[PDB]
Amino acid sequence: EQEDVLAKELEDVNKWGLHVFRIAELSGNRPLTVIMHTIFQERDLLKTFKIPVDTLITYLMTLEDHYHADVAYHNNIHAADVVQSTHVLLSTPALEAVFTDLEILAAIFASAIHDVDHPGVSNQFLINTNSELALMYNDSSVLENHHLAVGFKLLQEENCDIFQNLTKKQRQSLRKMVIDIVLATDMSKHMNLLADLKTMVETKKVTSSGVLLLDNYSDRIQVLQNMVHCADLSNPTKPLQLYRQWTDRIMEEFFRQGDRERERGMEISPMCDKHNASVEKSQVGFIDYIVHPLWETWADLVHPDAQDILDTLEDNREWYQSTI
Amino acid sequence: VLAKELEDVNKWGLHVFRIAELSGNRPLTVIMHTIFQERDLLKTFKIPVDTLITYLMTLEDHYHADVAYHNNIHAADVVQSTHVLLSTPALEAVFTDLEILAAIFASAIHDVDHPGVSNQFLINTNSELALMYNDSSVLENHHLAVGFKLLQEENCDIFQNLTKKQRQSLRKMVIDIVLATDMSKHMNLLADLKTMVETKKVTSSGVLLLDNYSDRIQVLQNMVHCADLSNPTKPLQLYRQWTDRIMEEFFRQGDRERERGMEISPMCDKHNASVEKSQVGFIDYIVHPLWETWADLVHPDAQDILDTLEDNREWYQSTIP
Ligand SMILES: COc1ccc(/C=C2/C(=O)Oc3cc(O)ccc32)cc1OC
Ligand SMILES: COc1ccc(/C=C2/C(=O)Oc3cc(O)ccc32)cc1OC
Ligand SMILES: [Mg+2]
Ligand SMILES: [Mg+2]
Ligand SMILES: [Zn+2]
Ligand SMILES: [Zn+2]
Repeated sequence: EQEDVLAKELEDVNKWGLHVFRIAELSGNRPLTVIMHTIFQERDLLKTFKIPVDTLITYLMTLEDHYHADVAYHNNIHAADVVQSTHVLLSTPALEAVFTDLEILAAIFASAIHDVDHPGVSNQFLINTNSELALMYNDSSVLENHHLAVGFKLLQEENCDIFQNLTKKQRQSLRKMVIDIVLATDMSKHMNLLADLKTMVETKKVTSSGVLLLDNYSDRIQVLQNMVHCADLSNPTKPLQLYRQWTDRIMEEFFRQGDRERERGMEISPMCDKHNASVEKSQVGFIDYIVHPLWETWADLVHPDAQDILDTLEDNREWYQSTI
Repeated sequence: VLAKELEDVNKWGLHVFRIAELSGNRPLTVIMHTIFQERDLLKTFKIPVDTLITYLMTLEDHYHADVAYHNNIHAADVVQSTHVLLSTPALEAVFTDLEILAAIFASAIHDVDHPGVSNQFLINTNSELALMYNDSSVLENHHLAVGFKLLQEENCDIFQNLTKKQRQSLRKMVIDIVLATDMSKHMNLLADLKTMVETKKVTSSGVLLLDNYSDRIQVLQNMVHCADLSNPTKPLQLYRQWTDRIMEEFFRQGDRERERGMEISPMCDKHNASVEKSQVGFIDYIVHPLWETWADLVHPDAQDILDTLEDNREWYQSTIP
């Protein structure tokens, strides 16, 4: 039976390299709903926060609807992938019992909404084309502000407030953490976020059990920011058959943006020129300048928990390099 | 009959409330149309005059008339005040006609569509505004968005004949200025103004020396921040009306914060407020440290302004028995 196979694939929810694309097929193009549902059951979040199962499904279905299914990369499959990757990074041994159930809920919820209603074009495109989104948000983290606004607003639809039984202060603390995390997914913050993570690794403090010692909001939210940031940039760390399909999708989306940029007489953004692009050189540069400096720093923070993930990234980089 | 009050449009202490009544409740439209014919900005940026009027009229309409303080009069006052802190001798042709243009247009839009309540109120009440802007500079983001949005209505693009890079540069500066009017950034903004003063570099003749952009934009941020917090530096009859209007607006919020069960915001409880102690605390802890630093930066220049401030503070303290 179809849902017998889907249920078997959901046994891998705690594993890096989950067949997220097959789960999309087997779930009827609802990877975000079923992976979020599975993760919430796995972490026992429905009982902890008194989330009615029908409210959760209704919100997750409405949230998945607002991801564009005609956008090749930034869609509900990407959201489900980031949710599940964050869920795995949360289970790393070096972070056992570090985070409260509320912080875990915030990081997973942030991963679910982090790209909702993504139109398939970059912030800079939205700025340069004087979009209504750029006009609303004053050219600052335009997409990321929009993902948050949409993600929270959908909680107000009929039977959609999954946080209805959190206390006032739990509400206020979660909303702030979700905002801080999603705003950190803006790539213009990557360099400063990585520099902060480098500083933390160099001054890393650990408890008598081997668990990372987080002392204040500034350190705890910064780790959660980089965790979701790593999950957002985790495609080159996955098994190659998954990585390659992510590369096909982002190039599909980029090339579309370049066709609109050229039609408009604009300068074509890097990697968006389908007449001058090297898919393979772009992935090597993506790994060398962005993904590997980030994941190698994260692996130091949780050493040695992320050695396999770092090994896969370096193998995949070697493979893409060899195709040139 | 209004035009001779407007002859004062260059002095600290413009009788802006008079101009408001003489203009038919249009102080912003007439004070901007005067400051634009005075700095000759309609030529330099080829602004057709009917287009400028059309924008200012639509801008002024989007300030709420039933809001006691954050209305068009306060906007007209901050425009005119920035306009004079722009004619200070130490800062004279250290800003482009475009940078001048940003600081004035920013002052004009810096509170547009203000509902008369604080950011913290909008956050704590799950308002549509706070939901849109993720609890960060909720009002100021909205002031900018409305101010730019109105440029796109019929015959309102007063920046139509700027070049492409000029429009991008003006937009960036206006955004940086208005976002800096958020009071939650006051302490950071003042420490940076002190730092610029601590290792200031002047010529010796008057003018101050800024080189890059991060410090030239900080000056107009603090400048519009000063003009925003310039009520206690104006003559006492003007200051006292501003005090009546802000406490009126605060008391309405405090009422709506009690018909809700919220913690009453500071100075908003009409049954536990000392209007006079609040003004003295406002001066001691916010207005005077800011204007001392501005007057140091522009030494002397703003000594009449700093004098009037400490006069007004002494008087308000004398109203406390
Ligand atoms: C699977 O490959 C990819 C997956 C995602 C992205 C997305 C990127 C994005 O949205 O903005 C970027 C900006 C940059 O400066 C570099 C990469 C990206 C880029 C990828 O490859 C280039
Ligand atoms: C003329 O007096 C005033 C004029 C304006 C304001 C406005 C203020 C505002 O919007 O947020 C504030 C926060 C503070 O911590 C102190 C003052 C203000 C306050 C005034 O007096 C308190
Ligand atoms: Mg994103
Ligand atoms: Mg304001
Ligand atoms: Zn993403
Ligand atoms: Zn103001």
